[PDB]
Amino acid sequence: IKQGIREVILCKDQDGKIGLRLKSIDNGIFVQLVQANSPASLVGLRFGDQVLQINGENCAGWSSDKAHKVLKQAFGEKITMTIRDRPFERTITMHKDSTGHVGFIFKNGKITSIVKDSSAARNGLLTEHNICEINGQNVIGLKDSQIADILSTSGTVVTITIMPAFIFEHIIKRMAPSIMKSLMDHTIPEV
Ligand SMILES: CNS(=O)(=O)Cc1cc(C)on1
Repeated sequence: IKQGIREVILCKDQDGKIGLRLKSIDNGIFVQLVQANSPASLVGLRFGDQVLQINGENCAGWSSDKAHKVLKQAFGEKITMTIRDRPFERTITMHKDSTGHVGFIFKNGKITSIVKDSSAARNGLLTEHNICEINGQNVIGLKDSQIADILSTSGTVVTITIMPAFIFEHIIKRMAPSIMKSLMDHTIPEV
């Protein structure tokens, strides 16, 4: 969660795509899906990110639909965006013990308990929070087993980005878990 507003410059691909779906939330506009191998994944857009401006025009109060139209009607050449970094999320750094545990239970990407005298507990991890990212990789809609795999194959230090479930549920409104398994970019960023 980078403290402030940054600017990104996008460029439609050969197919006129940027790779983005956006959701209206509390009169802001927020990133709902980022597509693998897309302009939006290259420039580093993330689920949860707020779009402040599109080409210098303010997004406040737009509907998802208007946001999507604005994007279609734009000269592919160069689309600027003003981004606030994942405003609804926090990042929690934890350390695995010698058993390789951090100390929580989660179900359907949702944390549901903290284990006494874990790092998770020492670190104030919260239940009723959806796991958005692990070690900077988006994990939304992967099966629980594959999240365990990512935690299990991780270094000792584990960084998790979480979002209040009521907010999370508002963003992904009416989506299958396997929709986002398919569509959401789950790669480590290129350098
Ligand atoms: C895969 N379909 S989508 O338009 O790209 C994102 C979305 C929004 C809602 C509601 O359900 N899915």
